[PDB]
Amino acid sequence: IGIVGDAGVRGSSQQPRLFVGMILILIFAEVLGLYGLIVALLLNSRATQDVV
Amino acid sequence: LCPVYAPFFGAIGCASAIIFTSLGAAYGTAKSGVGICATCVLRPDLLFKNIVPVIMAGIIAIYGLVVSVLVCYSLGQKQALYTGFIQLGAGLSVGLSGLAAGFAIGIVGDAGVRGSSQQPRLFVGMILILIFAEVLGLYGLIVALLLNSRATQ
Amino acid sequence: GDVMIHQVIHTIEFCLNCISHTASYLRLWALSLAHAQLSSVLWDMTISNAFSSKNSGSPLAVMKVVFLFAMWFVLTVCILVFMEGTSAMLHALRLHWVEAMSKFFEGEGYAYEPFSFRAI
Amino acid sequence: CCTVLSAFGVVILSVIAHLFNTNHESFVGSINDPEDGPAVAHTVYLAALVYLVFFVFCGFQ
Amino acid sequence: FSHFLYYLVLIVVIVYGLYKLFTGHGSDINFGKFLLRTSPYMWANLGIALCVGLSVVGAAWGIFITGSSMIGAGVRAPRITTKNLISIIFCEVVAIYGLIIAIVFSSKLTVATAENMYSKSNLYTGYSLFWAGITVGASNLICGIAVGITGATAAISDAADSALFVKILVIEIFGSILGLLGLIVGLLMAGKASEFQ
Amino acid sequence: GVYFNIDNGFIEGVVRGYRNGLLSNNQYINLTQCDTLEDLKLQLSSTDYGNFLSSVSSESLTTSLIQEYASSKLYHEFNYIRDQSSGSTRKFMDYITYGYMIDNVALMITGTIHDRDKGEILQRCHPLGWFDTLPTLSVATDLESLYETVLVDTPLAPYFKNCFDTAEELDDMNIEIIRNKLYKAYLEDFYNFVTEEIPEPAKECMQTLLGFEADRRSINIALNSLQSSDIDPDLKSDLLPNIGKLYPLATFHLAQAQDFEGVRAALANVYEYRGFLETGNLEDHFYQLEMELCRDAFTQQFAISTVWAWMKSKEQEVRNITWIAECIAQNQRERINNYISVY
Amino acid sequence: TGSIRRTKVDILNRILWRLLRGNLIFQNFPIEVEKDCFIIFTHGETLLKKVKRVIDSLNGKIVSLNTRSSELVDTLNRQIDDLQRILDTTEQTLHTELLVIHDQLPVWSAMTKREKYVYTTLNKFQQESQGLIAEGWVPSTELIHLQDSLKDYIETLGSEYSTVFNVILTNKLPPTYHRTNKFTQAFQSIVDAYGIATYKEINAGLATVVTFPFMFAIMFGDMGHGFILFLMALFLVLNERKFGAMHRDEIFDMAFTGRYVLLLMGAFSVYTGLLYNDIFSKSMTIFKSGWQWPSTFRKGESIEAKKTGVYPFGLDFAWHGTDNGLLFSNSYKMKLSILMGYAHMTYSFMFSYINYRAKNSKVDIIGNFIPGLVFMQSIFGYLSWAIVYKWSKDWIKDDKPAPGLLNMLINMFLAPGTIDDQLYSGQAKLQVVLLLAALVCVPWLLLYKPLTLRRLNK
Amino acid sequence: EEAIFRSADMTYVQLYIPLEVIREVTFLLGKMSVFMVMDLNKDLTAFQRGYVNQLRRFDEVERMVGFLNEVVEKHLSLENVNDMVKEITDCESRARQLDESLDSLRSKLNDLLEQRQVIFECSKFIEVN
Repeated sequence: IGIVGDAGVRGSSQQPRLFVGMILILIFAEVLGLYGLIVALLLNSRATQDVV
Repeated sequence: LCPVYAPFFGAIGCASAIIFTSLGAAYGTAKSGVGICATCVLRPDLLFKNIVPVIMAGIIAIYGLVVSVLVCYSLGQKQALYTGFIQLGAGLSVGLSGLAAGFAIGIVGDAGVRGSSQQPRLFVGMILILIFAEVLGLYGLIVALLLNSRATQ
Repeated sequence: GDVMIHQVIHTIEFCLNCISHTASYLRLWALSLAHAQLSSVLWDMTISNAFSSKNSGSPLAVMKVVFLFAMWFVLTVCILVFMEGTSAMLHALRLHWVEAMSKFFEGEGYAYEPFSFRAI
Repeated sequence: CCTVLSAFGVVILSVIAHLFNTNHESFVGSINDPEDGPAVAHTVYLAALVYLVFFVFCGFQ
Repeated sequence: FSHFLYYLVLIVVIVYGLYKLFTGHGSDINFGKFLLRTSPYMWANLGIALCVGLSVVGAAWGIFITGSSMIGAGVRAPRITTKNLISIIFCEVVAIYGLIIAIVFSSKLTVATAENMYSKSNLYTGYSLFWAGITVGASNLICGIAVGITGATAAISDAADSALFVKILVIEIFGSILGLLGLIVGLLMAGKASEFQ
Repeated sequence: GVYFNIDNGFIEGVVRGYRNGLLSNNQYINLTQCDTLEDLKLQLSSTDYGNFLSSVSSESLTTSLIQEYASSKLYHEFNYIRDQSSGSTRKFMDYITYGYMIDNVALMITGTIHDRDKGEILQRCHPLGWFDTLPTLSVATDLESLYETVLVDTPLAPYFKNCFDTAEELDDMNIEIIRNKLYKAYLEDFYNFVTEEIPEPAKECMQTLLGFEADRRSINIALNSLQSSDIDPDLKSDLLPNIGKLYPLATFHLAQAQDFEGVRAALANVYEYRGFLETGNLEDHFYQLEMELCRDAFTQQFAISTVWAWMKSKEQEVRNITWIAECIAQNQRERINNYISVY
Repeated sequence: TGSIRRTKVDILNRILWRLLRGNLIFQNFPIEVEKDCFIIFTHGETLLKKVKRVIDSLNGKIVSLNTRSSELVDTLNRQIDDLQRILDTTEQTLHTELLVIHDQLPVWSAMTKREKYVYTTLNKFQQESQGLIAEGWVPSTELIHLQDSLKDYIETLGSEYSTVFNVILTNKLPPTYHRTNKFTQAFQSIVDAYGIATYKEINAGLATVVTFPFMFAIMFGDMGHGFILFLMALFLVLNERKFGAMHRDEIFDMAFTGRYVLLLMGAFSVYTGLLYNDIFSKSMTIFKSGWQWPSTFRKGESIEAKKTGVYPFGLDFAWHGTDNGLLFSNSYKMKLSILMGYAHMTYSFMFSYINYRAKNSKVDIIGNFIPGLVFMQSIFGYLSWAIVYKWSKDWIKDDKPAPGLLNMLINMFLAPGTIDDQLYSGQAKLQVVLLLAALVCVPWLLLYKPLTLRRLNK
Repeated sequence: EEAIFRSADMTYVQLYIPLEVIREVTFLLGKMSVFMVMDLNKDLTAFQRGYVNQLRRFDEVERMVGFLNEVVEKHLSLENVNDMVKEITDCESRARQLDESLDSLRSKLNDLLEQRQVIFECSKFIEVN
């Protein structure tokens, strides 16, 4: 997110049509952390599930 | 004779046989694809004959995939250390060989597709150099497929 | 000095190469083993899966055979012919260029290219 | 290029179906091999006919 | 950061060794019992795999060193790009050395009975195959890199003048002595080693 | 030489191929036997220059057009080698062009003091020292409004560390001071770059090739300050680079060198520059020592200093061809063999 | 208001923002080389002629209007179409001119390509006494053809000044010319890519014509892939007339120049994959097996086969689904590679003797061929003989240990005379003789020729 | 004979061509394809070769045929060569001047099409504000 967003802020001050592309690449960069969230929630759901 | 830690070496051999081979294939694809993209901005009609280094790097990863699949069909819960370390050797062989062959195909391929646009007589030269670097993955695949045949005997 | 040093280099090179080429002709076994084992483990992954005595005559069990024969045939043609026999071709080529054309072949000459209008 | 693959699909699969029909030991003779020969030959010969349909259709192209 | 880890591992090894030595238990760090009780198949298979791995990582190393400079030097003088392929060949033979030693070593790799498993001969033929795989893979590594360097110099001196390739092929010959000497030594080391019995 | 050919395998072998196109002594003697600029063009057409003056056709062919096109193909070959460079190599190629950017800055801001037109003071600029705001140096006169407007986004921006702008705008006397001081800071920075990141075989033979640039620039500053300068040594010592073989003991004596003997007795204590100021053309002594230092930089193989040693030798080749074509066009042949050939 | 290239809009924005500290409203609108528009709004004065020195420096074209945005558009569209019609006139004249040229350039080009080739060759002549002297090489078969074509041609055109055709006995190295038909041309190009042979040396592309497809087929052994390669080669051989008069790109020019190397590479691959049982990695039960399996055995247990006879042609088909079949194939193919490499090397080493005999140099024979022959044959000829002799003996009916041949050649050089497993009667004393015959040729091949070239200068 | 086992037998003959029949003998040897010439005057430079004024001519005409080959992609006795080189030059001149009066006119066309757009996109900016 950081090393895309810096270049996208550098670029979207010159070209206004690059801002939507910046948001879309940042969505693809933020869905990685969302996938890590999904894996850890599905994992934490099985932490105390029928554990003796 | 067949301990509880014995399928660690076979599972990590099946892992490394695709990991190191895909690292080598990724270097051979990326470094030789930079040369394709740099060459084909001034002479774009050489685009589909310069595609041979990434194809050979893909053949390397297929050679690693074959060993990983053939190791993971011989894994069991109660296999011996003999089977475990021979699967480990079959993984290490094709791993180091595909890694080396992919590094060599990557470093030869971009130089070859750059020299091919300046001199047209260097296409046969880069192909004949890359064929020597291709069969090094075969030279590890031979030891991997020989150690696979001695798995359960 | 130009004859004695040349004969020392010739002796070292020849006595090295008598050992170094009889072990370099073992690529005739290496690439043959590679071709035989790849053609075995491609058959075993593609069409050994398509052979089953269950659902004899079913549409799914025959489209299984059609798709696996197509996947087998394109992999044999793409790898085991074009991208394997080219390597065997180049290895039988270097066995001539080094292991055979160093026992008798001097190779210090220039080609006959005459003044010809059919080559301009 | 589909007519070449289809001609090989006629020839190779017809030979394989004949070798399953006659219980040839390079195809049936092992324990991991299928048990019934003609049951596999009946579904390989139909694939040979399917590739023959592809060979005839792409032979008029 | 790597020097920090090299110092940290060294400090932990010194503190652990001096703690184990001061408390009268210094023989518990027992490398000989480690060698006696680890499986000989580890050393054997690891030696075979590192033989055929480190021969190829030297062969492929030399192939790109004298391949990239051959293609660079062939831009102006394209009459080297086939004659000078013997410099690829000389650094490629160090992989077939490691291959034909790895197969001969893997012929000595059978199933040993558990009653005589950590015996004298079974442990000997694990040690011998391990170090005779190491001394072939490392020698072919170093030979492939040396032949690649002396072929990369030859590929540019060939494009300079045609009569220099014959003079600098001799350096590639003296560089390719090394892989054949490793080929000899790795066969002498595992010459008296028997199978696993 | 074990990690060189990863990114620099193709780059060296083409530059080593470019080295073989350097004209030898016989190919210079065959150029000194020419009678016409057309005969010199046809003699160069058999070398690796072949058909570079093909779009001229014997009528508009002057001795400056040869120097234009022979250097233009040098610049295009340098751009081809630079386009295939990556990483530390591409940065090394940029650091070469910074010294031409400094000369184009100092040539662009003298064409505005004299009010010469901006379209004709830029065709005299150097093509390798091009940055995108080079024509926009014709907007201001003083140093501060040319730095803070134009030269901040340039890579010449860290080199304005000692240029003290006392709000006197610009004469011709201080633009040379700014030029020498930018080149001083640039020689410092590029020596530290060579010492820092360039590998070891291309380090020791590049520190000598760059310390020679510093020593030649020190002697030229300390010798041109006699005639057209009246400056203090404490202000003169900010113009002499401190990386070279000549700095710690001899540039002090070149700083307080008020006479020609103050330069000559200072350069008599250094061992390889003594005798340059005694006999002969001094510029020919520096160019000869430059070529003798560039010759034995090709003899080390796996080095990125071969690019520097190639382009300075090819620039000396263009200078020798320009001197010969100046001799055979003005019909003076008393010093036609004053070329410099170590190849 | 003006035009600018699009790659300089940001640097013009930054330079005007650093010149006017703030004090501007800078826009840009893409004109649809690519370009761009700009509006500045220089709020004030005294820098208005200095903004223009920023714009005009980096090639921006200001468009001042000062009258109307609807009156200049008419006077400018009255020039766009008026100049587009001049485009449509001159480009029509261009395409009219190119019609007589596009169908004529293969004559004007082919005149110059051979006229320059005539004068480049005429530069290679002597120009001694107002007449050129052409010295150069011609094969001896074409001497009488020159003396019959040059003699008839100078007489049929008049111009009574006859030429002089001499034959000079010289000693510099002549060219080499191998007369190749369509079968041996590809092998000749393959063997001449590596090295052009010296004059009247033995051609290496005349033993290549069988050995290169056969050494290929030893590595490429399969009747299925071999028949595919033979079929796609025979497709090019039977269609060589339609493909000859055709533009070939480099890969297909490589594949069609060698349409006879691939026919042999398929034809030998079928033979050797019939020697192996490898038809798309399957076996062929053509002949009678030499191994029978037991009839009564439990399911899932490991069984061996009893040897009945030997398989007639090729490898045996009872090694297919076999656990230790790959060990036997390793032994067979390793010894196969050793013997065929030995055969190829000892066949190509006799050509050196034929070369030194044709040069009539007994010094080269006794200095290089004989010390090479009885060094090669005394070590690896002995290895290749020992493989065949181990194959000849039974070693089980004799109740003798089968010797290892790797540590036989190891122990022949390290510990001479000590034979742990005896391979033949008189082994321990014959291997010492072979070792001394091999070790005597290391000083002899190194010291015969220089010391007898030095003796022939006294 | 055939020469597939060893090379063919070369002779190094010496001709003497007079100046009356020189082009005819050279064009005969070009069609016979049997005589491999050797450069006797290696010590001479690129100039002073004797046939250099007739070779720089067909270098220039080769460049002009190359220009005619670029324009289309962009959109014998001595007298029979001497009158066809005339129609190469006379057509190269008119093709070069008509191409140089076309690209420099396309540039003048784009200099007005860029000036129309910066009026259309700056009357719109005032009509918005």
